[PDB]
Amino acid sequence: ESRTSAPSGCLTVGSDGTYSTIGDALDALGSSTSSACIYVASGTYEEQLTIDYAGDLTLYGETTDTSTYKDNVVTITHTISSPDAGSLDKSATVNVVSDGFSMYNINVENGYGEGAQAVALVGNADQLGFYGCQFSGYQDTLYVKAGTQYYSNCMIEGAVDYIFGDASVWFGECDIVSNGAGAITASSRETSSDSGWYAIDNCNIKAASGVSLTEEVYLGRPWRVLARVIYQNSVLSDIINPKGWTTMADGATPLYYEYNNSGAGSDTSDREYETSISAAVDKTTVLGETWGDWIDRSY
Ligand SMILES: [Cl-]
Repeated sequence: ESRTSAPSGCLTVGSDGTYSTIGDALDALGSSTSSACIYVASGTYEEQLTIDYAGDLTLYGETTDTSTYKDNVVTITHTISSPDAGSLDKSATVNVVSDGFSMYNINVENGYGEGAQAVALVGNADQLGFYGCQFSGYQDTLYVKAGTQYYSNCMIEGAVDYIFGDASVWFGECDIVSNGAGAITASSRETSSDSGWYAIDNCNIKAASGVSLTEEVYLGRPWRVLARVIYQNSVLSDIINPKGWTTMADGATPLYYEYNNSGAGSDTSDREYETSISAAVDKTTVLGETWGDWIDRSY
């Protein structure tokens, strides 16, 4: 589908919309628990946002093709590092603390670059769905902090711990793009009672164009001692170090898995820190039995 005007009932943001900024449309929602939506027309929006709406909010970006992130024309950008902002969350260009939030075809970036942690988006709520979005940074790009989250046909770009936190999160058909040496995931799963996983499924892991990172990228390292991550049914380019995984938390006992991956970085013979698994995990394991209620199936 093309989405070139506001879907039914949505507030409009843009040069020729009701609101000039995304923040103004968010503010206009006020204190309601009704479901709502906002359509954002093409543009670069220099804004830092907290999504804390009480109801179920959907944020749609304009695009000629909703099925991909590649034609996105809406970018939300802001630049600050966590040392300057005061916390990881306060560094985020977009901070999602509203359950049931969905975002379609929007690009989110932190323009800080290499040198310190600078979050593009923090997901800190349950039943979060992201479809055809881009998330760009260097260190700590995508803070999957907590809650059940689903990313489909997204582009996640970074270098150092650029998917990190304790969300239970499923990445499907995403392009995961390294723009520097480092570990892709940094799960903070920390106790046995924590039922969370990161699952990277039918994804494509590769270098950013123009950057040579042969064997300089790790699938992950453990931010806390019980980090749990599986890469399955995915393509891994030659960026992946033969060891696969590296270290971080002292005394870590990570649960790190690979299943049915292909590509030049998919040879497992020299891996370290892995555990055997005989089948891929499913979304019921990662997100719970109710995932069919909130995930956009039609997408
Ligand atoms: Cl919190």
